[PDB]
Amino acid sequence: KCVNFNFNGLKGTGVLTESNKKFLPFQQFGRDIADTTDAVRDPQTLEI
Amino acid sequence: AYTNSFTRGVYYPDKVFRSSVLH
Repeated sequence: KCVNFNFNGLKGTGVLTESNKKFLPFQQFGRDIADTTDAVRDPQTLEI
Repeated sequence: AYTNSFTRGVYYPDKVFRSSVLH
């Protein structure tokens, strides 16, 4: 559901969904083309 | 005592996933 998210200061608004992209263990963000934040991991429970 | 590194040495520079997009 559309919801404000504040991931350790990473502030944004959007619909968060169960991710299906494979972040390698050294990756904590996700960028699409034109640098749009497409996926994020939780700094607390480590969920993509 | 010298030899060339053909293309070795590159690495993932910044830990922000990108799929199928030339960075």
